[PDB]
Order: sequence, then C-alpha cells, then structure tokens
Amino acid sequence: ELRVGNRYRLGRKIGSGSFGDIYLGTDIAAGEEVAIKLECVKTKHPQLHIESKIYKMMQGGVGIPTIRWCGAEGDYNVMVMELLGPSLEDLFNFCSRKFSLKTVLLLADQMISRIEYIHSKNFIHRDVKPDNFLMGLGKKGNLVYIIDFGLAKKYRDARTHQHIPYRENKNLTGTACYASINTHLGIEQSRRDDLESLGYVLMYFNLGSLPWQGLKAATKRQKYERISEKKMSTPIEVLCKGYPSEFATYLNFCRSLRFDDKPDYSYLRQLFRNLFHRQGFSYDYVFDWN
Repeated sequence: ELRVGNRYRLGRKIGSGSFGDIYLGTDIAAGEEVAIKLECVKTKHPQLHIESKIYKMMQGGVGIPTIRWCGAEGDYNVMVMELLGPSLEDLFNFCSRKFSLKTVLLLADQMISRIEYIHSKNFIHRDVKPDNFLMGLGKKGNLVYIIDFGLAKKYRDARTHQHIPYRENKNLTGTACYASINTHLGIEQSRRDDLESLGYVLMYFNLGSLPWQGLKAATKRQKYERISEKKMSTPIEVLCKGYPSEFATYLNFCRSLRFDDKPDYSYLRQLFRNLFHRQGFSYDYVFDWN
C-alpha cells in the first residue's frame, strides 16, 4: 500500500498549491483524512521546506492549519496538512455565486484578522485570493482559515522589527487578478498590499466578478498586461458603485498606506462592524451556507 511514512495512505489529487499539487491522505490508524502536498525535488530552488517552516512559525494562531514536514520520500518533498473544509470560492459556488451582505461582512472581519495575525508573525502572504481561505471542520466550521505560505515573505526582522527596504520587487508574484497596484508597478509588497488584495476579494464576492477578469487572444504575458491596465484605469469609486461606501473607503485606505506603515487593522474591521450592526446583524457565525 502506497503510504507517506508508515502512517498516511496516499489518495487521489485534490488540488494545487504553490509549487506543488495536493493529494488526499488517510491516517491508516486514526482514520483522520489529511491533505498531502508534494513537491518534486528536481529543482535548484526548492520551496516546500521553507513553507513548512513558515506554517510552523504560525502554529497556534486562530485559523492556521496544522502541518507536518516529512522530508523527501525519493523524488518528492512531503508536507502533511490538516484537511479543512471547502474554500471560500467553493462556498461561493455552493451559494450560486451570491453572498449576502451579512456573509461578506462576517467573512471580512475574520479575513482582516487572519492577515493581521500573519503580519504579527513578521510575514506577508502575497497571494490573497478566495481559494486560499477555507472554513474549518466540525466545531471549527465557523472559523475562516488562511492557507498557503509558498509565496510568503518576511517583511521585517524578527528581533529588531527593521522593515525590509523599499525596492523593486525580486520575488515571484501571486495571482494577477487580486494583485495590488504596487505589485503591478514592480514594487516590493508589504502589509498594505495583502490588505488591498483582500479588498479586491471582498468586491469579487459582492459582484461575482471583477472588471479585469476576461481577457484577449494573446501570449498570456500580454494577458497580465491587460489585467494591469484595466485595474489601474478603474477607479475605486467605479469598482464599488452600488455597494456600501465602506468597501470603497477600505480600498482607498489600503492604497494610501505608506510602504512601512503598520495598517490600522482595527479601523478597517470597525468600518465593517459598524455597517454590520447598523443593519441589525449579529456576529453569530450564521453564513449563507448554514
């Protein structure tokens, strides 16, 4: 029987992540289902070990999955991960690509907090998108988790908190559709960029689409140019027309942050909390899918 170590039976592919695919796993003894990420070792720049280290530095945070680095069985590096529930994109689809305002705001409160927590541990995520947020299981089915640290980067020194310098970006980039304007301009990402991307995710949930999705017959690398140009030419006020002004205020705030600023996470959450409460909502974790 093909197993990881002696413990995790390997199953079918269940998805993709940064730098490697994900397969279903079954603790032969415990019966518990896990996710197993595999990275081919044939590369001069391996990433999965680094990613496992970041997860380990985040462990114990609310909404951070538990992982196990297992080193290299033959041609693959192996990381075993807590199996979570559906992603927010999956749940958006279960909801026929319509979320209520209450659900968007329930999600927004937790997603800002998840990003704040990563930042508190000295990293930026750099690939904020719907598929990297997933709901927990069972008791923790009301908790939003954030996943995938393969593109994450330290933005400040752990001992001195000296911020990384403002420079042209060197590292690989996340999805074009949710990238910040600074990323399109070739500047190193910092805390502000993670939060700006979250603003595009929230407006995606509000709209069902973003105005820069949908593309032209081209080289694909042109396709990135198309997304960049439409995003930069679309004012936040046009993007957010017809939705509560807090979504536009949120995005303007993130765009106006200085590179090394500590974002006012509380302000951003409070914009949405006071909107949520003005509608008579309660933070009772009853999402549309419940």
